Amino acid sequence: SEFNSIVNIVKTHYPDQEYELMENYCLLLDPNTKAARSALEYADANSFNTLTDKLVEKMSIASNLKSKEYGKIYEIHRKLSRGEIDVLEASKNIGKYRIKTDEMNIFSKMIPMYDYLSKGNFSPMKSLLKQIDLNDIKENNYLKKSFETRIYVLLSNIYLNENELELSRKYAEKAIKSTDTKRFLVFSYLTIGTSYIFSDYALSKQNYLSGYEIAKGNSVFEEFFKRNLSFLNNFWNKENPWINYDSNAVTDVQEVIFELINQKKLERALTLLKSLERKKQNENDLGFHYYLEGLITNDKEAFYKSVEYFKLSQDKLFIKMPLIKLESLGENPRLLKIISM
Amino acid sequence: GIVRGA
Repeated sequence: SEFNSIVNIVKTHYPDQEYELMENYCLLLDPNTKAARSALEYADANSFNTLTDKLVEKMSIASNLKSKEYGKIYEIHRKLSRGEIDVLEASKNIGKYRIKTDEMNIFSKMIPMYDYLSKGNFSPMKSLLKQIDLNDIKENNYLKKSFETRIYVLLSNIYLNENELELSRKYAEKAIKSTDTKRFLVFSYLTIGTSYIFSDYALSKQNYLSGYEIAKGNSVFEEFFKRNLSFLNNFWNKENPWINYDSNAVTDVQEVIFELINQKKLERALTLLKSLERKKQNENDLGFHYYLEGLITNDKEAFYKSVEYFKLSQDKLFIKMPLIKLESLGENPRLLKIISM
Repeated sequence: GIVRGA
């Protein structure tokens, strides 16, 4: 099709000027056209926000009915991603709108799962995913492919959080085969590394470094690796050149703390941890916060709170961390396994 | 802590 052909040539013959050429081309397409519809998903799937936003504004005041719906549904997704709205506000706007497109009906169920994943709320994510059939789509084949990759990466993160890690890798490797879009490969590799964080140190670093190379240049994608490598190395007590000492973000400060413990500077770690407790953070965050306090004080109550927050978050992978500490402090292994399952 | 994305 026009868009697919355009993109495939830009990629194969001008790979290094893809954004510059596609940005210009996509912004000169007529809002009402099938190509302008394919263009909006390209911009959002590649996380080209400034472009996606210009495309949404132009296609929201459009005459084609499919082009106007796309802009309206994505407008909510862009507001949820930018942090202007709540997952429930978004869920309300989706029920209010009457979606006539089978395509903007599958995207509607995915729009919330992205906020759910970002804020440690994994509980509501798996059910929505089962309301999606990509055979209900037949007019755009560019989207069905992009939505197909989008679902595999979401399904990998869902299986990762359920401790079904063989299924997580299978769905991330499927996505890596299904696409050439950078964000999907970057998030596929990141999910594979997090799936090996306890199983195999080497394979976690190999898949995290494979993603870091693809992300290189996108500072926002790079940061996901610098954070996870930083974590991987602090858990296996290894040299960690991936720590950001300049960031105030909770998840970053948590990595500075995990290093001070590995270096046995507990007084500075507990001071920095205590200042974090007052700060706004999700339930998943607090599972890690109390795991760190337990490593400094060896208080079983801290490991218990870690277990509690991981339980709320519904994180069946990272709950293993406090569970293992409790095993080594001679807590009953059978009870620890029931809390894991 | 760890980070996730899709």
